[PDB]
Amino acid sequence: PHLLIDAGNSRIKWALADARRTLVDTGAFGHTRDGGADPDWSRLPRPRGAWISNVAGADVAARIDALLDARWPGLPRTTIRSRPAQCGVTNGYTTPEQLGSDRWAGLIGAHAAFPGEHLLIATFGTATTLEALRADGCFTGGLIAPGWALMMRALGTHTAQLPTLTTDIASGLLAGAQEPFQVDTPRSLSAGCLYAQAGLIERAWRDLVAAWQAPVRLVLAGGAADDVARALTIAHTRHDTLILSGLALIAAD
Amino acid sequence: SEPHLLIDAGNSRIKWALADARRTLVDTGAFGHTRDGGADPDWSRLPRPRGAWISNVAGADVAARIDALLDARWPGLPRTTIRSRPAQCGVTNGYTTPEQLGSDRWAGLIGAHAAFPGEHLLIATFGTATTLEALRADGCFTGGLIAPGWALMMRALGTHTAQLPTLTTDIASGLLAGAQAEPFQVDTPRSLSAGCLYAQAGLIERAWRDLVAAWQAPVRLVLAGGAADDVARALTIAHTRHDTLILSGLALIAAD
Ligand SMILES: Nc1ncnc2c1ncn2[C@@H]1O[C@H](COP(=O)(O)O)[C@@H](O)[C@H]1O
Ligand SMILES: CC(C)(CO)[C@@H](O)C(=O)NCCC(=O)O
Ligand SMILES: CC(C)(CO)[C@@H](O)C(=O)NCCC(=O)O
Repeated sequence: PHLLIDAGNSRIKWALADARRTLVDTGAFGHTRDGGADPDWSRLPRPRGAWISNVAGADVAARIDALLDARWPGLPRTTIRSRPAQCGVTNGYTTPEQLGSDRWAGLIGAHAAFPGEHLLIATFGTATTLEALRADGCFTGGLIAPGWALMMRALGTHTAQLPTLTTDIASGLLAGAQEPFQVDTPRSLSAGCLYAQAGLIERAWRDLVAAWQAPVRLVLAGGAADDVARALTIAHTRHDTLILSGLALIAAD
Repeated sequence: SEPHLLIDAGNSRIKWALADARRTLVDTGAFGHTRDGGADPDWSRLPRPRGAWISNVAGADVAARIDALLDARWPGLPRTTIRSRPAQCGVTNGYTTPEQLGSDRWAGLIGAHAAFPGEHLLIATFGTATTLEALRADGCFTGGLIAPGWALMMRALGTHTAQLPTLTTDIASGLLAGAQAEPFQVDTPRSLSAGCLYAQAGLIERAWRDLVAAWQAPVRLVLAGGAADDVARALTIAHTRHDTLILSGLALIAAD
């Protein structure tokens, strides 16, 4: 009975896993700066403890603590950090702790979910992160880029004439369009940023395949994966619980 | 005998050129915005132009600053601010609403049409944003796309994440120089630098291959802007470097 928390820069994801690490309850809530509400932990049993992954800063760390203290007073909690090696995975970062804890947990989750496979993990959040993971557990390196939403948001705030589009709006725009090349501003913007994601991933995957001279499964995770997958001309696999599954394994050990 | 002053004002820098004949760029330069502590252009050695032709995508404040700079240096100088048209100088605007196309992209399209006669083009321009335009040999601008630039991508990561710092292109380029650059990185600043850069290159390569496959004909990739050098290294496909596209377009407009 462990509570797991995946705090990112855009929102805070949580889950409750039993003895068999089955995520019996899941949920998500936004940050206070974005008018985010609190999580509904009313119909939730008292966990033995809480395991936290937080890359969203000290204020979020404090808020999470307050939430736990309000619901379950004095609940045991642990904030995880990236380790040189853990749960079958080795950290290839020159300075292992520098790696985002969410990326670390996701690696641990992916290692278990796809045993005996080389992987390219594409996670779509505030940032788009890529990780190369060998079957033997070796995390050999990665890439970091802004996510689809962030790219368009950046265009809207740092130019005078470009509109600020949400992924909801952007996704609908591309649905009615017929290809990277568009004949209007919001579609050019939406397609330009989307194919920056697809182009990044596709180039990385072919680079990884050519480097390891072996099959590599491309794993996609995150809400934006839906829209990015539709532009991909290479095979891909969806798996949206890698981070929370990893936290379960970390909590279990 | 009368020279033309050409202004290309973007969201990051304001580029200018003094032009002779049809499109001969005699003097050139650039300067930053007031909000960035940018200085004023050195026009102290320039003769009085016949007029100024301006492309501005950076708003009314910048437009007012440019007018003020011109009024101070050359009082009474005629000025023209350009807007994207349905068709001009051999180029046909494929935009649903032609006027919505960035005037800098329009001028650049006009310059590319003249600079590469008889060729199908993919134009990659690197500024605050990275913009692509597909241009037919006959002059048909059939479509394009807009993505954030290399610097903007990293700035966005720096401001909207708690644990990532902001890297400049100078810092990123220095960290990725030589054997430092890899398909994947093992530290945060290089992973950040490479990820955004490979997003640039990846975007261009994807759009280029799709265009060639679509038109089923040769397509010349043309690069313009400051970040082009770094992006070029990341490219595995061939490319042509041609930075004066926009200023040449303005010159051709001013000559006509
Ligand atoms: N792309 C262009 N090329 C040449 N002249 C232009 C262009 N855009 C605008 N102008 C001129 O600028 C003035 C004002 O333009 P507008 O505000 O669009 O009516 C008019 O004299 C137009 O003919
Ligand atoms: C890159 C993000 C913001 C993506 O969530 C996060 O994983 C993070 O803060 N990482 C720290 C820097 C690094 O992973 O190299
Ligand atoms: C895309 C930028 C910002 C590049 O300078 C500029 O060309 C612009 O403001 N364009 C307006 C929208 C469009 O060109 O479709």
